[PDB]
Amino acid sequence: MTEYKLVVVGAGGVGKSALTIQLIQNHFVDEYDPTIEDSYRKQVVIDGETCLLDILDTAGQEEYSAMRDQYMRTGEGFLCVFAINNTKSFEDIHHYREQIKRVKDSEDVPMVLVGNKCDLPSRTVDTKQAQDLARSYGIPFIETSAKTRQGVDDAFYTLVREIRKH
Amino acid sequence: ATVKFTGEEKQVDISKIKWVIRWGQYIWFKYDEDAKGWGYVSEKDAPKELLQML
Ligand SMILES: Nc1nc2c(ncn2[C@@H]2O[C@H](COP(=O)(O)OP(=O)(O)NP(=O)(O)O)[C@@H](O)[C@H]2O)c(=O)[nH]1
Ligand SMILES: [Ca+2]
Ligand SMILES: [Ca+2]
Ligand SMILES: [Ca+2]
Ligand SMILES: [Cl-]
Ligand SMILES: [Cl-]
Ligand SMILES: [Cl-]
Ligand SMILES: [Co+2]
Ligand SMILES: [Co+2]
Ligand SMILES: [Co+2]
Ligand SMILES: [Mg+2]
Repeated sequence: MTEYKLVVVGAGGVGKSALTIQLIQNHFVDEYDPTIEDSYRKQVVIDGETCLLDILDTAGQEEYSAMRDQYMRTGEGFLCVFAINNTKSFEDIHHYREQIKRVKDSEDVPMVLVGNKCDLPSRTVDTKQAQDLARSYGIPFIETSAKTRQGVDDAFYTLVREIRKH
Repeated sequence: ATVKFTGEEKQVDISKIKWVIRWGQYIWFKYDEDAKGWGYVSEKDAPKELLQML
């Protein structure tokens, strides 16, 4: 209720780190590419309540599966990111979700579906596909751009809201 | 220093730790020589020397 542990997950290159840095530094840091996962803290006001986002930006290729799992058990909320020009990233979502559910041994874990890079002149994942998928999960879907900052605060703030209502 | 962590109780010399971060009230680390691996310990259980490497 004061501190929220958020985990950001998704396939390589979807913009997990870009999105996280947009939230933290309020601008688009080009060429930012930590190879190992890293954590970020931010004080924000959400619906009146001041709170601490403790954000884990996961590695594209986590070396230790058990370490991945422990991160998931410890996290309270998950930002599941795909990219709107990468169908593979979007197909991955199904597995991030049930992996997270399996690992936390729970039928209902706070999540938000994020489709990043909506500044791009092309789409391979239709908005209808993502909306239908989110509805079947009973979670919010937010289309974002770490480049233009479109939807970025909204994606993290909505995740906090999903946590508040457990 | 020595870092003690846990499903068994293990220990590693802090001289072998190559990477460490703080997240969600735990301290997360990796270690290696040439044994190689990862571990994690609560923020209130971690040695001063480990906290210093953050
Ligand atoms: N056009 C556009 N490019 C973006 C956007 N977000 C990230 N990118 C670009 O896509 C690439 C991948 O970004 P990155 O933040 O490294 O993604 P990642 O998911 O963190 N990668 P990794 O999983 O390997 O850590 C970079 O070249 C980055 O500049 C976005 O909203 N729009
Ligand atoms: Ca580039
Ligand atoms: Ca739910
Ligand atoms: Ca092991
Ligand atoms: Cl590039
Ligand atoms: Cl899977
Ligand atoms: Cl945009
Ligand atoms: Co909390
Ligand atoms: Co700046
Ligand atoms: Co699967
Ligand atoms: Mg990254």
